Amino acid sequence: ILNLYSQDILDLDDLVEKVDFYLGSNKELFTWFKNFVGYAFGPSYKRLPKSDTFMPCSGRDDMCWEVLNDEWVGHPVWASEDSGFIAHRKNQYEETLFKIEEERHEYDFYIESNLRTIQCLETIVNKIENMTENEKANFKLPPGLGHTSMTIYKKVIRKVYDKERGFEIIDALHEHPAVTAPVVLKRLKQKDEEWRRAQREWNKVWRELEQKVFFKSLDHLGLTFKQADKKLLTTKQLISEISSIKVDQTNKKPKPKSQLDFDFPDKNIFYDILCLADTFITHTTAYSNPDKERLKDLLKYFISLFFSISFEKIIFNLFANTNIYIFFRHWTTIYERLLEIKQMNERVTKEINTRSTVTFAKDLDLLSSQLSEMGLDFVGEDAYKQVLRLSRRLINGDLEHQWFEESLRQAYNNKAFKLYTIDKVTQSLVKHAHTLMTDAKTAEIMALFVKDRNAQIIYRLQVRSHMSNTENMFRIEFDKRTLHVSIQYIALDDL
Amino acid sequence: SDKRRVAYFYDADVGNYAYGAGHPMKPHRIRMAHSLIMNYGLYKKMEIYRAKPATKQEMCQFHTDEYIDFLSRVTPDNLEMFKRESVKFNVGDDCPVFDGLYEYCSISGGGSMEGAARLNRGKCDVAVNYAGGLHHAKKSEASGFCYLNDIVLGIIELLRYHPRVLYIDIDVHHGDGVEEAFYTTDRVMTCSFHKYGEFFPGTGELRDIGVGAGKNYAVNVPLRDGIDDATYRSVFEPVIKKIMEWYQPSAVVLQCGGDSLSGDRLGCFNLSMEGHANCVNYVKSFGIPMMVVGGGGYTMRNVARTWCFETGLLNNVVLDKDLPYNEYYEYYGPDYKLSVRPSNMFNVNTPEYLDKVMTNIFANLENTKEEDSAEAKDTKGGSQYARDLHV
Amino acid sequence: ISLQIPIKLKSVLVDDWEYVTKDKKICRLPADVTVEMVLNKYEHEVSQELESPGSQSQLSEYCAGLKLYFDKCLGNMLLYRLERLQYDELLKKSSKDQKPLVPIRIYGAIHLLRLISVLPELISSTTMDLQSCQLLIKQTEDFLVWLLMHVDEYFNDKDPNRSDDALYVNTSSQYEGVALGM
Amino acid sequence: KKRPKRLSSQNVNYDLKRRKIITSEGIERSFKNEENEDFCSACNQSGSFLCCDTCPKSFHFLCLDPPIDPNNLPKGDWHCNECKFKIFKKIESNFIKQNNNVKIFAKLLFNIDSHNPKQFQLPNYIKETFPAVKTGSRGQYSDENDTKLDSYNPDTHIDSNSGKFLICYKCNQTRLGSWSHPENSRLIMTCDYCQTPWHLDCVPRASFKNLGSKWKCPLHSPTKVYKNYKVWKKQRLINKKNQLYYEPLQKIGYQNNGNIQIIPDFKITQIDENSIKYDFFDKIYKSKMV
Repeated sequence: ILNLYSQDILDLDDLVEKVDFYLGSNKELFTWFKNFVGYAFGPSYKRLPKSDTFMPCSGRDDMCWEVLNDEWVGHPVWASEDSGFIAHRKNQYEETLFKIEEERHEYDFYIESNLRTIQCLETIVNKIENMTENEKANFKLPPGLGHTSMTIYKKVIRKVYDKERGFEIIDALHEHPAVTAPVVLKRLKQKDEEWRRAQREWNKVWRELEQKVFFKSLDHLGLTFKQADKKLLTTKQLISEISSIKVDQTNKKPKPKSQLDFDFPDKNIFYDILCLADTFITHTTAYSNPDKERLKDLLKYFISLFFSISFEKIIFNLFANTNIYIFFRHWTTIYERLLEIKQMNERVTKEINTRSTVTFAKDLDLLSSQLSEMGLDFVGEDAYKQVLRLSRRLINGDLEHQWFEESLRQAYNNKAFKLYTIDKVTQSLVKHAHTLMTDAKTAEIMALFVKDRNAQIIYRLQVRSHMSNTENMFRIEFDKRTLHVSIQYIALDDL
Repeated sequence: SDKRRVAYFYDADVGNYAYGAGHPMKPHRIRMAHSLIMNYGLYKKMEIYRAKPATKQEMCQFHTDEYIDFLSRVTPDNLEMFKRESVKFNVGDDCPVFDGLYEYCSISGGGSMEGAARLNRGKCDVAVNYAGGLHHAKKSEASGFCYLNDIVLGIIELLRYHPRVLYIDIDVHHGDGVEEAFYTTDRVMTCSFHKYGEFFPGTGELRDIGVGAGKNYAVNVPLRDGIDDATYRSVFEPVIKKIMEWYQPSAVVLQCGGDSLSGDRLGCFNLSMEGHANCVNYVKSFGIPMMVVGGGGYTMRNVARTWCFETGLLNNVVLDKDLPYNEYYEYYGPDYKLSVRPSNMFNVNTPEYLDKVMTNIFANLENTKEEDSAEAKDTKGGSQYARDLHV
Repeated sequence: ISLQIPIKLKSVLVDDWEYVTKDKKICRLPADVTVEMVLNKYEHEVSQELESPGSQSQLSEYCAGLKLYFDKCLGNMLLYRLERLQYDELLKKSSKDQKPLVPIRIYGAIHLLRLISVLPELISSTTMDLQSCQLLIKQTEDFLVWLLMHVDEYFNDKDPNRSDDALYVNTSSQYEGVALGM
Repeated sequence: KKRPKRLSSQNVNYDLKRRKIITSEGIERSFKNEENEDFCSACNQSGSFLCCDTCPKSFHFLCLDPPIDPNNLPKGDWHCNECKFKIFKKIESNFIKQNNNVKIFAKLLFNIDSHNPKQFQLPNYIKETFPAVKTGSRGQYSDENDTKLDSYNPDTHIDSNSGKFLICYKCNQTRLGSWSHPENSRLIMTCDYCQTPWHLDCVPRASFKNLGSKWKCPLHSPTKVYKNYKVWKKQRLINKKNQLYYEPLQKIGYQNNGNIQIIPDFKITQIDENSIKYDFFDKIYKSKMV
């Protein structure tokens, strides 16, 4: 790039663009250049010199080439670099909703074309009936039958009749009216009556199918959330994220802090999250009862110790290994998932208690059936309390996952995608907190945390010179006010 | 904001055309939008107008003579012999033919020229044409999965009264033909919002802002797979504000495309009622002459909902969510409310990327500173009202 | 058998192939330079730079044979699928005013070099004697050597986006669609 | 309880599709009783073809030396170029002496209608001289061409080649983000030539392209730099018996219009970085005086 300018080929502005986009993180090189530097044609849409145009003798006299273009044009193939077209990502729900919608459109279009044809034909019938037969016998007409559309009646005639019969039927109609008019009117009205009698229940079943499929189709993140949490709730992924966050504040662009996220504005989350943990632990089957009690008391003690809660009813630094840090990260993950629910609760609650069903839908039995009527509605109660009772019922196992997900997406209007897997994430939290007492090193780390929590140049030495040398370490800083935690990741750099 | 005289043109023949089986793009949405408008009681501050079919020698104002003559001669029974002109203009391969094709192009071009003429004579401040909206085609092309470009037919029809013309495309599958036709001239500025990903137009870039006199006067913004309402507001308000503070247009052509709604066959955007309303609302706020046209929309419920909402607010009335009973009473959603719910799908667009686009756009734009013509011959078509309020 | 195509002209052929297929560009129909002017330049230049023991006889004989070859074998091997409809419309315009179909004076030196390169493809599949083959290969090598010096004047590096002297006209969307259709 | 299979409505149309009930009646009171192949032998392409009997191939309507428009059909049955001579002392001896001034090309002109017209293909000693040029599927110039959660970023920020993290050039931030708040995550596409990391926000890109020409990282030499004018198109690379050659003997006011293989007919000359530094300072000085 440096040489091309020296060969008198690269232009100044092009070289300037290449330089300013090569560097740009720091500007002293920019001012170093600006001291002594002496300072459209896109991928597509190119010129045609002799395109087939300029034919001003077919009614195009003026105002056809003044601000118009025939030289600079473009094709979808050229801009796509000869690669065809790519369709939008979809699944079974979207394509089946498209199919039902399209066939409903097809039925309605046929009914509407038929009724337009029948109304034009009935004005024709009365305007030929109101007078005598002498002018009825001779009624030669041009195509159109007095309307502005020339091919609609041919289209519906071809639809109702055969292929070769439609053309001759249209020809007769055009040349010999007031003869086949009554029989064609009777046939078309009978077809309309049968089509409407079919539609009076076909629309019903179509609506019943849509009432179940549309809410699932509107979800575009919760359908693949299970696989996403299966492939993303891993130790290596979390290590990758914290390392990526920590390398964004390095040199050549450190800092005593590595993360300023994971705020704790409200302490009410701990209450019902402990209630959910308690009921899930009470409704587990793979654990022993003394182990259940041990897990319960350890969780209660850790929650009452780390935070400022007082356990009414059912500068300090923390140095953490991989397991504890992962436990804390999962805890703040569920904290943020529930905070996303809590923060927007006000207006969704207002719109769900002020939601009013229209009166005309109460006549023809347009109510939703077999979707949510067992008590799944969020009206008459707090949305958060109802959704947590729903989660507890789902953990209880007497309520299936499909209705839980449907109520979750219906109540919050696709804003509760993070709660699609709350039972699985709290199960994972439980079985990975099981690993805390499974070994002995994590128990000692927890004991040190209890020791240093209640009322620190020896902390680094104790947390470095007591394990195997090659293992990851984390530092969590807790503040007395505002509950704003911060996580610092340092490893293999203090020895 | 300010009180405006809104004119709306509809043809009943637009509704009863079906493009084909499995076809996303279709004209049936127009008739249900008309029915929702008619049943919502918007006639108190509205006048109904009938779109006359387009005259042949004035239809050739944009397209070539042979292309128009082929379109008036094309039909399913002779497409097999029409092979050369079928593949030359991409007709029948990607866009199949049907009965009444020439009728659709005639009534769409007639509605667009009607809106342009109503803009020219100045009796109505805003013209709404939902019947047209075919905005992807070119002079001798049916690419972009449509058949005509009637917006560029109506833009030049209003050039005589309006020297500076501003066009905005807000939906996906942007106006390739619209910005192509007005490339080299500064008289018409074409602004289009679309995604870099491959679409029916395929074109669109950040460096193709113009050549010749139209240089730096056709802005295109490449967007990503779905934009939140706040991010779309932050990418729409400063750009349009700078355009109206620098270009000084005397007319606005707004493409009310429903293709950018939350869920359709080919759309990939995630704007709710608020997000779609701000596009029209912002360009309404300056009070300069306006022409609203709509061709997008692959799902009937979403595009009908947003068109009813636009028709509601455009007349400065409070459009409620409840739908009165009509022929499509069991059509729009389970709860039957006029609100397109934004899907829970990720915001790929970046505030830093948006800021970079803003900076380069501002640095780009800082350097700059026929026997029936102009006629409004039609019929009101409001003598008989087809209001089906009885079950 | 295979003639020594110089690497510069191989790059020229690959660039022309890229322009035809990937860039979708075709040569100028009313080209300022066709085969007639390049052979006129040949007879005006190469005659006085060498002695005359009789080489002009078979030199002009080979030039006439090439000119005759460029007529019938143009529509046989040449015309990449993009250029078929341009050939059709050129012959239609030629037949409109009752002019004889003579396509040699239409196409430029790009098609001439392309016909030169395609010789060993069909030379091998016939009973064709090596005695004349050696002389034809040698004099064609002289032709490519002459074209080397003239390559900047004859195939100047320009594109059809800002000037009309780039010996190329770009494809249109309708022409691109109908050329590769049938 | 959707129950869609229970109700079918066989008396009218069914499943978007229409049955034969409309065509099952014929009572009207209106008249009141008064071989071929998928591919082609010319361009190896699929499309419209003409039926043939004497030969087992198919040809396009616009792939003939006397091409004919498909709407106007030829009279009778059309035959191929060699099909005319398929049904039908050697004629070469009299054909050579029949015409004058074409004697060395008489045999070449004899074989014109004995074979079918075809699209042009580059010979077997032209394309392979540049390794960057490879034959296409249908005859293309092949040089460089081939909505979920945050999970796109781990699949792109980790290549599993060495267990490291790729950092962008414009900004030294990988910006993988956090799982709880994935909106700060930025998608990164890598180069297909030097594997240079690049954020989607630094370079004005908005989507990943994986069909067609591969994405070029904008840290290379321009391919069509424009300065009446000049359109530089490089001189490509030669792998045929090391023909490209390497002769470093001047490296001074070289004026080799680019195309250098930097070290610590066609001729890709060799250059050193000391010469580039020297002539850069020379050009800077000569710009300082002017």
